[PDB]
Amino acid sequence: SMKCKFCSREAYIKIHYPKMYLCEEHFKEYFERKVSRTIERYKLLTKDERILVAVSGGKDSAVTAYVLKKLGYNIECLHINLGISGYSEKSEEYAKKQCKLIGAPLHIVRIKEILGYGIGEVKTRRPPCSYCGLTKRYIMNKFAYDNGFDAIATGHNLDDEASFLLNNILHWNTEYLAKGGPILPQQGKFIKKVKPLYEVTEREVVAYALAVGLEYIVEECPYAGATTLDMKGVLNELEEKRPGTKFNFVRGYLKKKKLFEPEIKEIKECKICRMPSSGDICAFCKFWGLKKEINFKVSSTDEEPFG
Ligand SMILES: [Zn+2]
Ligand SMILES: [Zn+2]
Repeated sequence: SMKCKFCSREAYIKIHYPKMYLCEEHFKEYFERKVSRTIERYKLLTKDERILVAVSGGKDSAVTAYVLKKLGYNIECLHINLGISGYSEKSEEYAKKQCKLIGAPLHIVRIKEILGYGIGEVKTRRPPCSYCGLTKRYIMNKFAYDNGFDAIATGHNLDDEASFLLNNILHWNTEYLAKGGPILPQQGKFIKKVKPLYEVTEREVVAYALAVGLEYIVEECPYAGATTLDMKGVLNELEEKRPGTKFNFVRGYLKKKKLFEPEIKEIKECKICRMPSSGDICAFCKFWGLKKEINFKVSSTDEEPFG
C-alpha cells in the first residue's frame, strides 16, 4: 500500500489497470508509455511531423505538450488569449510559464487585438461558450494551416471524451456523435486533429502535472455551470460503483460510431477566408462580421523575434 511496485520509494498514486501502487517516477513512466501506446494504436503522429499544441493554460494541454516533448516529438505551442478581463492575463502567464518549462516555442493570438472584442463582450444573447468554441477551433486550424503544421494536438482525456459523449447522447446530438474519437484525419483545409491523452483519466493528468512541476489554471473563463461538470461527476459515481465503466463506454462508442455517419449533412470554401464552409461564408466569418481574411503566418514567436 505505502510502497511502489517497481521500487522501494513511497507510493505517489494507485493505478487501477494493471493493479499497482507507483512512486512519482514510475508513475511518470507509466503515464508517458500510456500516451506513447495511444499514439501508435490510433496512428496519431509520426516523429517527422510538425505538431501544434493548443495550450489554454489548463493542465490537459500543458501535460499534452510536456509528454510529446519528452517522447521526442517536434512540437510548437499556440495560446489563444480570449481577452476576458481578470482571466485571460493569468491564463497567458500560465501558458508562457508552462512552455518555458517544456522548452517549446509559444505563439500567442489575442482575439481582442484581431477582432476588437473579448469573449463575453460581443452584443449577442448567444452564450459566450458557444461562440468561444467556434473562435478557438477556427484560430487553431487556421494558425496550423497558415504555418504549415501537419497536425494539431489537444489535451482532451478519457474523462473529457466520456463526458462529451454522455451530454451529446442525452441531447441526441448525432452529428457531434459522428465526429468523435482520438483522430479527425486531415481533410481539405482541415488540419489533422489528435488527442494523445485519449486513454488517460483526468485524475492521472492531475497527478502528472503535479509530479513534473507544471502549474495550471482550473477555470479558463467565468462562463463555464455547464453539463460537462455534471457528466464527469455522474461518470465518476458510475466508475467507483462499476470499475471499467468509462473505458467500456468509449470503447463501445468507437465500434458503433459508424451508425451516426448518415446524420452528417453533406462542405465548400469560405468566400472571405477560403476555409471550410457549409454555406457561402463560414460560421466564424459570419459571426464576427469579417469581410477580410486573417493571416496567421508568423515568421517567429514574441519571446524569440529573431528565432
Ligand atoms: Zn518506483
Ligand atoms: Zn470564413
